[PDB]
Amino acid sequence: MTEYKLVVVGADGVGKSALTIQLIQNHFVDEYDPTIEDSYRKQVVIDGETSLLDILDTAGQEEYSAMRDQYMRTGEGFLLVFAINNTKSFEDIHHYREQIKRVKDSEDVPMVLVGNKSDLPSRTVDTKQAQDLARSYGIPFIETSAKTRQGVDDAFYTLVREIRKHKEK
Ligand SMILES: CN1CCC[C@H]1COc1nc(N2C[C@H]3CC[C@@H](C2)N3)c2cnc(-c3cc(O)cc4ccccc34)c(F)c2n1
Ligand SMILES: CN1CCC[C@H]1COc1nc(N2C[C@H]3CC[C@@H](C2)N3)c2cnc(-c3cc(O)cc4ccccc34)c(F)c2n1
Ligand SMILES: Nc1nc2c(ncn2[C@@H]2O[C@H](COP(=O)(O)OP(=O)(O)O)[C@@H](O)[C@H]2O)c(=O)[nH]1
Ligand SMILES: [Mg+2]
Repeated sequence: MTEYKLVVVGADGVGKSALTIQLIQNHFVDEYDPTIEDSYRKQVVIDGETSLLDILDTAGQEEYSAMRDQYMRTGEGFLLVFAINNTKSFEDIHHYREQIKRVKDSEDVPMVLVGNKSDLPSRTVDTKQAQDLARSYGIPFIETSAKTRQGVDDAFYTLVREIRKHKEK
């Protein structure tokens, strides 16, 4: 009966929707509407536990209404997504992590840093940069390609494992 509320955050264009749709539908959607914030639930078995993952794929205007703080605060774990070919997207990770900490009122929120578009040759964020950042935050780092599905399950399932560890602290 276990359910996990997950939220996928990060800059426009990093592949949040492509990652979400790989998990939900098992294919690469090349051009999912860039403006649309939507959610999807999927039943999975992770380490033998049947789970319902209820995933919010964020999008749309930058706004900070009380309603948005309220529903964002119900997230139990967050994927911090950047793209390895886009330094600006990596530089935005700090902001998303701070907004999560702000609404959850905690220094300890389950998160995973996700470096997407790992299939692309035009790398401008080194793996070491991402590892150093994740280490500084105390969280895992997972390299993904929504295009090929590399790492997708690992990113979501690692986030579930982080939530489990948080629950038992
Ligand atoms: C100049 N900007 C500040 C530096 C980085 C840059 C963009 O920042 C930014 N952009 C957004 N959008 C615009 C683009 C990018 C992604 C989506 C949505 N399309 C955000 C939307 N909601 C939230 C948020 C609102 C909230 O009430 C509570 C939150 C809790 C956790 C995480 C996010 C929350 C944000 F922080 C956004 N930040
Ligand atoms: C501009 N928006 C599009 C039209 C509506 C407007 C607001 O959007 C919006 N409002 C809500 N309200 C619930 C509470 C708090 C404020 C109001 C409205 N009463 C959401 C609730 N849950 C989720 C969600 C669903 C889900 O399946 C998985 C989630 C995982 C983590 C966090 C939230 C999740 C959402 F996305 C909500 N979004
Ligand atoms: N090569 C490559 N392209 C990707 C990958 N993920 C997303 N894209 C492309 O990057 C663009 C933005 O993806 P989208 O899922 O809309 O990003 P979002 O704005 O974060 O939801 C689209 O053109 C996608 O096809 C990936 O892992 N590899
Ligand atoms: Mg999207």
